[PDB]
Formats: sequence, C-alpha cells, structure tokens
Amino acid sequence: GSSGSSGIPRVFQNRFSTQYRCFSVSMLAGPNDRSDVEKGGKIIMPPSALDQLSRLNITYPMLFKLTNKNSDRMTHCGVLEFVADEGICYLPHWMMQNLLLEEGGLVQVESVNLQVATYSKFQPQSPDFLDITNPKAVLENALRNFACLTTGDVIAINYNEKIYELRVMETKPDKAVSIIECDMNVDFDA
Repeated sequence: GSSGSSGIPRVFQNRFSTQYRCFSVSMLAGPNDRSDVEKGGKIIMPPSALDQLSRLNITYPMLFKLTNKNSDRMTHCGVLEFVADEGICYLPHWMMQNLLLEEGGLVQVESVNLQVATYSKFQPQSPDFLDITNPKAVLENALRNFACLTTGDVIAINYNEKIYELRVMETKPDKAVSIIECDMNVDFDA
C-alpha cells in the first residue's frame, strides 16, 4: 500500500518476499574458508528465515527467486543451512560474479515452488570443458550438487582442482527448475 511502485510490486498472497544483502561465503566465521560450498548450489540464510518459512506454510522444496534489479538478471537458488547473520545473507562466489553484485547488495527474493526439469541444455563457456572427452560425465557428476537451474545461469564447477565455467542455454519445462533426484536428458550447444 504505497504511492510510487519503483519495481512494480506484485505480492499479495502469503509467502516469503523481501530483499537481502548478498555476501561472500568466506566472510563467514571459522579459521579456514569452505570451498565445497562454492562448488554447488547451496546458500545460508539467517535463522529468522526458518521461523518465517515455518509460519508461511512452506514445505520442501524451498527455492528462492533472486531477481537482480541492476542488469535484469535472474537466478533461482536453494537454501541449505539456516545459520547466518541478520541482514547478511551468505551466497557462493559463482552467483555473485554471474549477477555482478557487490558486497552487501540487496536483491529481491521470492519463495517460489518449481519442479524437476525434463530437458536441460548446457553451453560450456570455456574450451577446457569442451576439450574433455566425456563432458556429460563431468557435468552430470557436478550437477548432482546443484539443486536449481535457470536459463542463462553461469554456474561454475570444480573437481580436478580446476573451476570449469558452465552456462545453461535452455531448460524445461520453465526457465527455473528444481533438479532434486530425478531422471532428465542433458543436451549440448556448441
């Protein structure tokens, strides 16, 4: 109920919808920096998120819709652990570079429920991956870690001590999907 509408809101029903400050994972406490986290599609939201989602009547899966209002970017990720600071959401590094955001950048978040994908096309940004004799095995072995995927999401993977840049070209049925234990077909575009 406001007179202005900067981004033309559209939230009325009962669900989680707000902005959060995107930060790096290394910023988190601890003597060393976790790398396994970056090698996947999992983030960390404040404990308050758990209490809210619990009252919003939202069950698994629980994916969010990160809509970047800086370059019309869009990426759907999934929460893993609920142990972060207030007003300081911790997210991977690949998500930051893809969105081109900055330390403490507010991004529109929405709790959306998607389904598994039937057809997902990938397009290796770097020739390193294309050089691989078995790109499917490498992409399928890393995809197991990812929980969500969007059309045009520059997702980075690591296994042989190397970060292979991979960007999705097409996905089904919709742009955002939730690959949580299922059988789909991965195509290529090169």
